Amino acid sequence: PISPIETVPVKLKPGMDGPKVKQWPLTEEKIKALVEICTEMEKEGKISKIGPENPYNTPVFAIKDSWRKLVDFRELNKRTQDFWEVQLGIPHPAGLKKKKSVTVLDVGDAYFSVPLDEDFRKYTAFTIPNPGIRYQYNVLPQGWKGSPAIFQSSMTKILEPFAAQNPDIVIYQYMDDLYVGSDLEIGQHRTKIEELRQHLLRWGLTTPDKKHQKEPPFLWMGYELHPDKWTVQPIVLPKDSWTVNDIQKLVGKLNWASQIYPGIKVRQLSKLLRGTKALTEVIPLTEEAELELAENREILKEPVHGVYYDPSKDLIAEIQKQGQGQWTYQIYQEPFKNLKTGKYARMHTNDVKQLTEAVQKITTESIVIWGKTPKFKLPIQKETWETWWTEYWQATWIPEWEFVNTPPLVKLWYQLEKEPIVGAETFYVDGAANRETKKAGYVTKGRQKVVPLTNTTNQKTELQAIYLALQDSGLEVNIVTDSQYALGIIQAQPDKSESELVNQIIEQLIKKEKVYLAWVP
Amino acid sequence: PIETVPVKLKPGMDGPKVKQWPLTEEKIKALVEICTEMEKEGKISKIGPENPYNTPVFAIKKKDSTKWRKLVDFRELNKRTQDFWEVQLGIPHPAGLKKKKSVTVLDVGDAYFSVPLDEDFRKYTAFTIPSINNETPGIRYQYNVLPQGWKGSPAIFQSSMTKILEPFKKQNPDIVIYQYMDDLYVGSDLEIGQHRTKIEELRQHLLRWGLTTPDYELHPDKWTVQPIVLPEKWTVNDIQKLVGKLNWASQIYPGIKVRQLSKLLRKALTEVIPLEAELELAENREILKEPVHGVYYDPSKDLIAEIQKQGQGQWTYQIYQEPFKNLKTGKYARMAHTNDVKQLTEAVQKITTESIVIWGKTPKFKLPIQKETWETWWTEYWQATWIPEWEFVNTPPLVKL
Ligand SMILES: CN(C)C(=O)CCOc1ccccc1Oc1cccc2cc(C#N)ccc12
Repeated sequence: PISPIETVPVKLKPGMDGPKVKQWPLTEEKIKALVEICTEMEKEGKISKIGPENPYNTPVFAIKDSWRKLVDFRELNKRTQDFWEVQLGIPHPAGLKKKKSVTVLDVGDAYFSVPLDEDFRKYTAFTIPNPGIRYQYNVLPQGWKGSPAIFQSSMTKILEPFAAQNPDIVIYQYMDDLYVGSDLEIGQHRTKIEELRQHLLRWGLTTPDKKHQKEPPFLWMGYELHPDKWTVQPIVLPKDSWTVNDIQKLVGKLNWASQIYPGIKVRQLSKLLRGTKALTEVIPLTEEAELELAENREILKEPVHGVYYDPSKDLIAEIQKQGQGQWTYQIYQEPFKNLKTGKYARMHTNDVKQLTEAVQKITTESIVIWGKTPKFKLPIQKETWETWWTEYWQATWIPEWEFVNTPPLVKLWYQLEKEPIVGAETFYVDGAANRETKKAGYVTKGRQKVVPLTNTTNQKTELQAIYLALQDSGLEVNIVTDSQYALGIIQAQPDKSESELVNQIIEQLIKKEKVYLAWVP
Repeated sequence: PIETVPVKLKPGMDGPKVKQWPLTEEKIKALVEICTEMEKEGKISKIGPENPYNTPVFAIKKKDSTKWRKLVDFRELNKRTQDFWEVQLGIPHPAGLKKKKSVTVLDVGDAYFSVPLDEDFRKYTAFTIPSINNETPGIRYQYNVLPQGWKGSPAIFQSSMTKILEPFKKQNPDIVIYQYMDDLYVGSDLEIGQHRTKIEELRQHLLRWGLTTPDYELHPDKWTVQPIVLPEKWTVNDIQKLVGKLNWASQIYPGIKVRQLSKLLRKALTEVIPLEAELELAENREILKEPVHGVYYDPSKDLIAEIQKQGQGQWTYQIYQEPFKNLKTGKYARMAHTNDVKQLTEAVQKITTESIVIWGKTPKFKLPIQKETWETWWTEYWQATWIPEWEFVNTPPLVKL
């Protein structure tokens, strides 16, 4: 129905006017179809025939499981005012508050049921064809710019009276859907829903009847929402010849399945497409990737489920290291049943850093989803955290955290000293490199000079000369350098890196009993 | 019903469409209670989908109470109104305020919730209270009176301010008063007790003439471009380190002659050594406190502030507009409960107040923190009604100060 709701006043972008696109008559059997629809639409108030009162025009169309009208409004859309955004995100099943009964009422003829502002109707005119019959829209036209936002506003207002009288029942508004939950007996609940239908009916809004109410499991935005548990719809990943396109679709499904399937790891499969490359360009299958996907098919061989949220119970997140710069986390309120899961990654950095980064990802998500931060049970001890940050240049803060001993625990693999020692050496280590052609040294023993190389970078050489300082190094020792590059790297106390030379320096630093470094101009 | 000053954006400019940050449930209920009272009082009215604009809203904890405050982020609207709206009706920045021995800071923002806001400008104050987990579309409002945090608010109210302040400003000719946003900066060369009485007279004088005040003492006499120096002690390590920072110094001031002190070994020597070099360091230390000339403030250029984590509850900062060009240098410190984040918050709010007094603008900050961590907890200690620009640093070189 046309609806007794008030209309949102519309304007055109300042100093613009209605679209004057003309139509190309195309098929004329379709014109017989289009006259059929437009006669019904005039019969229910949706459109009204108009004279040639200098109106504007927009195209038509007839595209049809095998017709259906489709005005192109692109030209009007470009001249209509801007509206509030509609709904950027989607509610997460982990955030859903548990309810005794749930009901999916699918409104019918949504946009067509909400009147359109009178003074803006002229601009929705569309002509139907060797003269031509005229027509304008009386309700919210499909594909018009302000249809989605004005329906959402209208539905929000139509519900205010009924919510008022029903503070117990919770209604979610999504697109053309209402998801409606309660904590009362089914017979009670079936009565309340039936009141919602009649309320909506009076306003022009049709809904499914009891036999036609969708029944669970609800397949919705890529999940299965069961009555008391939720999961992802069955993720499906196949051959041997793959594409960039095939790799991308696959990493999509494993990120997707990773919100409830713990331990998914997609790193290997991701690095493969790390370059611009192409879309059809077939890509080789690395063996470590064929492992990840092999492990991944094992996680997905058996099903797992999330539970819904209870805001009375408290929120607990746990992190556990996976190796290779990958971490995996699980939020729950009771230890068995996870609200949801997920994973973290990094783009060469100490573990405590990458750990405190993971806590960041979780806090952000916790606030977006439950409006509360999750209490944390991490595999680390104050001794390890307090010292890392306190001599970390960067600011960091982590919410309540209790220790859990679930190796692999994260720890400080080594540690530099703050003041010099009871006597070791110098190791003034340089890395002379000719940017025109393919150094190393220490003046403690003065046994400097080990080996240059081709394509060796002065930055690699200086860092290698510090590793070269580690060569003659014994126990408690002290090195020095004029290369700022080197200092920042070992000072960051990294625990793994891409150049194993730097990983060797960690093995040296991990081995040596007391180290102290310094820089000079 | 006062006549509404009309507000025009610099033509060719649209209104803010900033996205609202997700908030915690504690803060949303707070904003819902605040916003409901504000809608009863007429200060704000709910709006429709044909308003496209948005600016972000946060909740903070005011001075120290349970009482939650609502804080609007008009950074975007400020850049699109106050620029040429200040040029229209701007507050002249008083030069002497940097000179006085004490400067106190009076919140005067609640007064703005009286003067009605021009009807055609209201749509651009749209803001949104968020919901949680996308459960509902947010709650939407605009303003009908001068909003706090819009730099056009003091610009419009400045005429009312001058009338109430006319008598206090004659009986007290020595006092420098500056308005910036929701704050009234008062400086006097009086004694601390005397200064505090004069402030209390001012608050009283303001209270009785309607302008509701709450009912932060700065000492800019002790602010300068603090020179880089080192306390006296010298081992090789101490010598080499001291040798180092002098090289970074030759930059901010070409005149150092480290080679004179550089005379040293050329074997294990991290032990001890006796120091002419004594004379050389003495002359340099004189040149060190020398005020670096060639340092000029251009109003066209923006103000950049950088902060560095020193350690043990203390922080150092440098405000410049160009490479080097160090217009101010200083230190911040705390006792306690301070964390990496909370101190930085208090630091920033001390580095902003300083640029406001000195140059009447806030500085755009480079911050030593992961962006998302800042974005999550900055409001948990923010207590200013304004918000500076900020970007996040990544690679901290050992600047050596
Ligand atoms: C979801 N469920 C069975 C629960 O048991 C969890 C409780 O979910 C609700 C709580 C209040 C209102 C409505 C609730 O239900 C929903 C919330 C959000 C999206 C929904 C999408 C569909 C579809 N297609 C069906 C129901 C939905």
